[PDB]
Amino acid sequence: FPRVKNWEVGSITYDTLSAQAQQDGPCTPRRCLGSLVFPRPEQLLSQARDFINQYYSSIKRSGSQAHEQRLQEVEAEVAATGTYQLRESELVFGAKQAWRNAPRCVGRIQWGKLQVFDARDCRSAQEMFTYICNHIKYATNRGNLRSAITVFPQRCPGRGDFRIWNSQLVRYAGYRQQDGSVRGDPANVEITELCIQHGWTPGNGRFDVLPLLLQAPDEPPELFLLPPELVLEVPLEHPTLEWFAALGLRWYALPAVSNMLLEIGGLEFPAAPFSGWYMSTEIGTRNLCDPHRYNILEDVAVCMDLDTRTTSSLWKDKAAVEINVAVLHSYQLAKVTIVDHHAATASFMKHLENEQKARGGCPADWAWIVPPISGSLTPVFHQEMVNYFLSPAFRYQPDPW
Amino acid sequence: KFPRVKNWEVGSITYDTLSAQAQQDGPCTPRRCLGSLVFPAPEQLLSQARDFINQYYSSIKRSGSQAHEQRLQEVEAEVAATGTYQLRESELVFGAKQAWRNAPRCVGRIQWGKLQVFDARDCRSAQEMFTYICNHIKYATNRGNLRSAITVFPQRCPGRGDFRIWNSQLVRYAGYRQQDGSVRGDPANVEITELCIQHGWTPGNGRFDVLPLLLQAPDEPPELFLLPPELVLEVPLEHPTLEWFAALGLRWYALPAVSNMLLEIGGLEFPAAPFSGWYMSTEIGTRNLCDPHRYNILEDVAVCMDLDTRTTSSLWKDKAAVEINVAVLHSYQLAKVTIVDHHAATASFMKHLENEQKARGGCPADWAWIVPPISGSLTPVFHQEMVNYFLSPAFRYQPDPW
Ligand code: HEM
Ligand code: HEM
Ligand SMILES: Cc1cc(N)nc(CCc2cc(CCCN(C)C)c(F)c(F)c2F)c1
Ligand SMILES: Cc1cc(N)nc(CCc2cc(CCCN(C)C)c(F)c(F)c2F)c1
Ligand SMILES: C[C@H](O)[C@H](O)[C@H]1CNc2nc(N)[nH]c(=O)c2N1
Ligand SMILES: C[C@H](O)[C@H](O)[C@H]1CNc2nc(N)[nH]c(=O)c2N1
Ligand SMILES: [Cl-]
Ligand SMILES: [Cl-]
Ligand SMILES: [Gd]
Ligand SMILES: [Gd]
Ligand SMILES: [Zn+2]
Repeated sequence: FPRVKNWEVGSITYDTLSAQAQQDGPCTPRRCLGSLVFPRPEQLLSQARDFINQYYSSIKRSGSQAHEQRLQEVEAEVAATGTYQLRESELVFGAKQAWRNAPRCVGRIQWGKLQVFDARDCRSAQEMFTYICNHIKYATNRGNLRSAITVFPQRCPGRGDFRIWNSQLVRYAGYRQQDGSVRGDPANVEITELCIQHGWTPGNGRFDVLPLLLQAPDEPPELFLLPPELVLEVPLEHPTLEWFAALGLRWYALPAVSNMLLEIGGLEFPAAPFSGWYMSTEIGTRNLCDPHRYNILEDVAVCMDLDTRTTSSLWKDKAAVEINVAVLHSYQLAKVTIVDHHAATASFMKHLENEQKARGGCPADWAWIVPPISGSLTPVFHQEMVNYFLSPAFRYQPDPW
Repeated sequence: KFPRVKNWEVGSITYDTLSAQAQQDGPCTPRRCLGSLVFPAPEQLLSQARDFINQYYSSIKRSGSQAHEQRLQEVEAEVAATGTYQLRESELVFGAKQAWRNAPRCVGRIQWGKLQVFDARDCRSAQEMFTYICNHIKYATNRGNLRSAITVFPQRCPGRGDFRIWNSQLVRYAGYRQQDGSVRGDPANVEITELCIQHGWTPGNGRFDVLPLLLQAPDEPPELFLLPPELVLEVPLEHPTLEWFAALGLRWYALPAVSNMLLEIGGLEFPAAPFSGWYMSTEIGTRNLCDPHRYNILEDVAVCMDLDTRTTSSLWKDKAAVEINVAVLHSYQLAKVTIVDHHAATASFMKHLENEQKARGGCPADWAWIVPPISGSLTPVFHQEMVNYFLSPAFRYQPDPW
């Protein structure tokens, strides 16, 4: 049982929940690989059994009546069919657990408040689009964002999978050049040239919302144009830097991850988009200032008349703070839900305290919980953390092409 | 099967083959990663010794030579006759540099080859220890043009207690427990402050009172030594445009000299071997001054800046911290005392990683310690996957001698 210390307060806890760690991680006694982004059949019944036990534990209902009853049914279902179906309440329970188990998510204080749309009877990419359109409408909610997941049919042998080829439901185009440089978002150059390959008339803008490439089983993807009124965006302005608006920056309201695989009780859902609301550093620090993303830092510094000729002026740090200010200001003025990294980390510390008493610990990935600016100014920096894998879970998966 | 490592800013991919040589074991398992935790027999002495001797003879292009096997035999024979062995002077220099080179938590390692090694393994007493330490401070400080150095005191050996420096650094500010339970001065130094008083030091009552040294010779109580004031170079903190900042009365010292770590070379242990370089500005401006459990000045500065401190979304904390770090950089430059900002230091560390990939096939690095505590993703090391592991020679933590 690893001892874990908080260095701001001096308090000590023990992560006994780590003792239940499932699939192995990438680290060994000889070397730590914790900073890497991607870590390098009656088994279905062992995973389903454990998940069923998880479910009845939470509702205080282990070891009586409906517990064993549900245990025999999954056995019989897998015996007769090779797989099984989750009850709607279990699907709801599994989706919230997978979020609760996500070591890289700093917003898990919200994990109990999640709206689950059950799309396991979807039949075509046409239907997907209507589902995705329903999700976006619900989650966006005129700017009062609501956490939501839409769960499409599970993987089954013999047939292809449902897949959303985009990494997010809302992404901006990345247009290559005669000279290699990119207009738009460099992170989406690949899917941009895919969408263009499947017939999408490209734009000429820095912030063109890409179409969706949606894949029903055993069929090639189909392009769908997202209804422009369904995509809520926020023009970025600064509260006092009048010229900031003239930079023409914008970002969208809804962060909806559409390329991760949801795994519950041994079942796999390769199409299960989930959405919450943004922490402001995600937009203002990573999306806008990463060198391989929009890389706007020096343009803002020039406008601020900062001395970009010496690193020790801290011009980078100054421009970054004002970009993050512009993001928070713009989203608040638009009445679109957003949370700053100070508020989010303080709530995560509360979440850790809750999870200590509820489960004996919390899987947390320090490198991803600590925000990309002002790290040691937040309480999570001074909190030791233990990282490990539990099921239900959101897993990474290969791109479908 | 060597770890593949990606840089996400550029797209580069390398393989850390050096990691396959990790001489000891860390805290992680395939079950769980503990990377974020702060604190993670003749035959076995011989095999450590043999490995270090192999390293040294490789470095001087004498691998497998007459002199190489001769040294191996000399060490085998001394361990059999005495239980231990003595390093040659050139082996100690090589081993101290390698220990720095191998330190996973040091972002300053582009400098590792430029290290001045003072051999004090002949030191006899705590009074001689104090004289060696004073000369280290004088050489390293160099009137503000700082020079990296280490002074190596006698090794742990059978029959005798250890040399120990009780202070965690050679220069440290007292922390006076008080009665709100509050601390005046540096809260990190409350324990050592109380030990100094208990050992005859007449305390002060300021926030920046330089501590005396508590020096321990083999099998003796520690002995208290005051640092000659003209050896301790300090920098008053001012801000280039916020003129009220000087009235805070803040100061920091020029020389970061870690004095409580253990230096291990070929199985030999040097419990006393203080080493010093020069500061990265975030160490002072962000950690020492802004940590809630250190001087904790952030809110006071933000109030003086007229920032709105009743809402987090004003980013008042971020804005005050940036100006504190500016103050440190400006003040050390004004004083002509070496200091490196977090952008230049992380840029130089990336070149070190590239140098090391060609030289050794990798580089042990602790991502959480390498990425600066402010502006993390604005520096190139944020975007660089790293592999953490333990090579020897090495600097190691050791328990406090009390
Ligand atoms: C509601 C407010 C939420 C906030 C403030 C939030 C915040 C964050 C942040 C900042 C990250 C870091 C990822 C990055 O840097 O790109 C993250 C990761 C993650 N979040 Fe959340 N999130 C929220 C909702 C959700 C929901 C509703 C789910 C799932 C049901 C979820 C699942 C995840 C997962 C799986 C990751 C890991 C991403 C990856 O490894 O690629 N989050 N979250
Ligand atoms: C010359 C310029 C140097 C710079 C800019 C530098 C920078 C740093 C920084 C920023 C840290 C993080 C520690 C903290 O946050 O408190 C560190 C750690 C460390 N440095 Fe360096 N350093 C330098 C010289 C040296 C030298 C000369 C040595 C040894 C000969 C050394 C060995 C170490 C070790 C062992 C650690 C780990 C300390 C610990 O974990 O307690 N450094 N360094
Ligand atoms: C629901 C949600 C709310 C929120 N507030 N934030 C996120 C963040 C997810 C995310 C994860 C990653 C990691 C890799 C991505 N996949 C394609 C490999 C990103 F890079 C990224 F930009 C990104 F937004 C999700
Ligand atoms: C030569 C050198 C140059 C430089 N630029 N920086 C350092 C910083 C070392 C350091 C390490 C730690 C880790 C904890 C171990 N200690 C408690 C025994 C500190 F806490 C600390 F304050 C501290 F300065 C050293
Ligand atoms: C190389 C490094 O692991 C990589 O840049 C990680 C670091 N921490 C992160 N943390 C978050 N939240 N998101 C990220 O994309 C990353 N990237
Ligand atoms: C708990 C956490 O590991 C701790 O605060 C670490 C994180 N990274 C650090 N990095 C550096 N350079 N110095 C530190 O003291 C720490 N502290
Ligand atoms: Cl994003
Ligand atoms: Cl320090
Ligand atoms: Gd102007
Ligand atoms: Gd002024
Ligand atoms: Zn690890």
